[PDB]
Amino acid sequence: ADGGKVKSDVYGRVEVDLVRNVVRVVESYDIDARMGAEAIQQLLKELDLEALEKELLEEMKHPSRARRAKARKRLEVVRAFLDSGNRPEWMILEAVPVLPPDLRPMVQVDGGRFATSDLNDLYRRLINRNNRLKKLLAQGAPEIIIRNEKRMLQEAVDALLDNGRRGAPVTNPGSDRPLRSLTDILSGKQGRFRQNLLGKRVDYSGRSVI
Amino acid sequence: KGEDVPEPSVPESFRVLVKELQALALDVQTLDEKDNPVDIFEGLASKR
Amino acid sequence: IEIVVRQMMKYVEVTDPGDSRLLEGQVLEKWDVEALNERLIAEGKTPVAWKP
Amino acid sequence: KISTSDPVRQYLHEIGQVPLLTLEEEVELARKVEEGMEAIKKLSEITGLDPDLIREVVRAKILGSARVRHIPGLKETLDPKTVEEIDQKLKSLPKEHKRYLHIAREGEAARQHLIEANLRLVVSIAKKYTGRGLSFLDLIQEGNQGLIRAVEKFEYKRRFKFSTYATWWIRQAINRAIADQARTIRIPVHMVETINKLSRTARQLQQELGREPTYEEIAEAMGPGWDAKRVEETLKIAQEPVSLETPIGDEKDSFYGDFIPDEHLPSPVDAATQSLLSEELEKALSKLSEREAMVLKLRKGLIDGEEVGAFFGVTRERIRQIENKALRKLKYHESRTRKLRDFLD
Amino acid sequence: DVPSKIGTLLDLSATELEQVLYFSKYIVLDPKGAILNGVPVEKRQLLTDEEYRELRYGKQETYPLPPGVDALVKDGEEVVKGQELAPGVVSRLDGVALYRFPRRV
Repeated sequence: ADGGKVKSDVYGRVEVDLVRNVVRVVESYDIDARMGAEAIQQLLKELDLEALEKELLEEMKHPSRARRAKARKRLEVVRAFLDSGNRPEWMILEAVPVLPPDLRPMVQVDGGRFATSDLNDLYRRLINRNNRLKKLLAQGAPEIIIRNEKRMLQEAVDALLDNGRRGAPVTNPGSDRPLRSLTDILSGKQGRFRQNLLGKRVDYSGRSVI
Repeated sequence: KGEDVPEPSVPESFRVLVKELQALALDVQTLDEKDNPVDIFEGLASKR
Repeated sequence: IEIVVRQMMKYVEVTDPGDSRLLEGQVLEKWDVEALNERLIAEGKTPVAWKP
Repeated sequence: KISTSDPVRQYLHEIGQVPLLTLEEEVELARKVEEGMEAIKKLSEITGLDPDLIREVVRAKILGSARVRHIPGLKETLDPKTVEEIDQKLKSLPKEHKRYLHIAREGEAARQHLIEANLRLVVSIAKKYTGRGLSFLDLIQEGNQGLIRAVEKFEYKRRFKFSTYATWWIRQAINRAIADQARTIRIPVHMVETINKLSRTARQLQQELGREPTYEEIAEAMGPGWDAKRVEETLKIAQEPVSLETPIGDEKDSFYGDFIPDEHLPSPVDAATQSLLSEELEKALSKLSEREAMVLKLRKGLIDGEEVGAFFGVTRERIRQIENKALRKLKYHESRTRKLRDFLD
Repeated sequence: DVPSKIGTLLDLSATELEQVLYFSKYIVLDPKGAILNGVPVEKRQLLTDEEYRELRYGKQETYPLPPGVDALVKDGEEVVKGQELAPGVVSRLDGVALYRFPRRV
């Protein structure tokens, strides 16, 4: 192969110099080095619970309390998976669903004033990024930019599922208020849940002095 | 018209929950007698 | 105060397994279930030893 | 741990490791970037494989294996057979021809370093287009989107240094990135500018009078086709959308949302109306002679509400004919049994 | 989540490995990696940016370019093209360039 990725014998990097026949051979190899959800996703794919389960069965009951104690909290989860559950490769994301539209409105307020939920922006956030990631991966890019964007891509993906977990993003200045993340809407984290059991409104109700 | 009231459909809070939950990786399905699906959002979630 | 109370006890720890490993903490009767079907019907008793 | 300190540290290091000579090495990699295109355009003049192919298989040979062509983009190209067979054709090229590939490779290679180097230049500019609506890392990011964009356009033969050439592009990038991703609602660049001036004049207006200008004063100041109607119209769009969720009244649990009613839905006294309307209209719809009734039941009623293109094949005269007589004969038997009188709608 | 379910199933630093590999490039040696850092391939153990660089591009990449004009320029050419420059070669001009790394120039 020409100046570049050229896996030779135990040494695998070849630089060319057509001046004098000098087939440069720098010495690295097929050292699969990955970072980000990738390596994780991979490491999970290549798992066969049945093996790790039995391995800990031994790891557990025999070694000293020390390395056997952890081995148990470790087998507990593995088992749940391995049970009637859903095979554990899906804890990773490669496709984020998208809450409906009318469930995060783009309303008319006071004339020019528009009304929009705090999640549509935590999405545009992603969308733009995810794309940007793609354009630059096409555009052909130096390394320190792919990861850096990949990084930022991570953030946003959490930021939409659940904010503040690592950091608290904010609509551009005016509101230092956090953007309403998903489970937030679930837990009623901002005094929402309570209200949910604080009541709902009956259809044919009344009140008045006794 | 003078007839008993139709038994309750699904609670918007629920539904809003299920979708507000799928919003996150997770997946909340509803099952019958046998661990097989039951369609709360009737029809709508079928694609196209 | 006897009702609510038993709901503070309706939990038992595990030590001598069979199905799933030891220290699990599970409902008192759910264990009256497995234990009951292991020494009564599906023989070869696996006396789940639990702690209140 | 807290981002940017890393993403800046990430290239301060590499850059800090290879700051390409202001002229020399920028020229080096520069030269070794044009002979890339030259080469490839010529390879294509021999392989028949589109410039895209030659340009795509040389990158996958240097930067990333099959893995890179599989995830970032699906499988249009076979991880094995496709690429390998394409490069297989580059080795079959004679000495004279295999010559350019060896160039094409080192070149793209040259495109790598050059870009990685000037990554400090990006953040420098980026350090100013900060407050708009784009994250700082984001800013940097679309900032690189102009730098690597420079790499294609530069002309080392024209002696002007590189750093300064990237400047323009880069700033161009960040700017489009500001007009695009900064808001929730998209407005054109034309209106974008039309908004700055309209906000820039308000400035000199705050300067004197004391009265935050009426849409008359601001309109004059601006210029030509600017009518008081426009400014009141142009500013409503200026203001940024308001949170559907916001502490309402005595800020407590009460969320701003419950305050906005609904409409698409027929509030019971509307559904109840359909059942009477629909059942009654259809009823009178059965004591009519099929024809016109149907073509007008299906015309206004079915597809979309042209007396001419109305009835099947009979002319307009028999259309109106039975029309105004049937319709009206319809109206006077209903008026009797007062079913539809009370305007349900 | 306190109980790192991807840190438990994967005996990776329950909360520190992932934490250091997820949000950046503190690479984990997924499949093989034949070569050594003195020791064989760390099947499931991570390495530094600086060390990964020492793998890919081999050990060294230094660019000690000379000062003045007719100085070190004569110690270079004469002792650069082909000469298997051992570790610690002593270029002799401005200060003392130090070619402390192996095989070829």
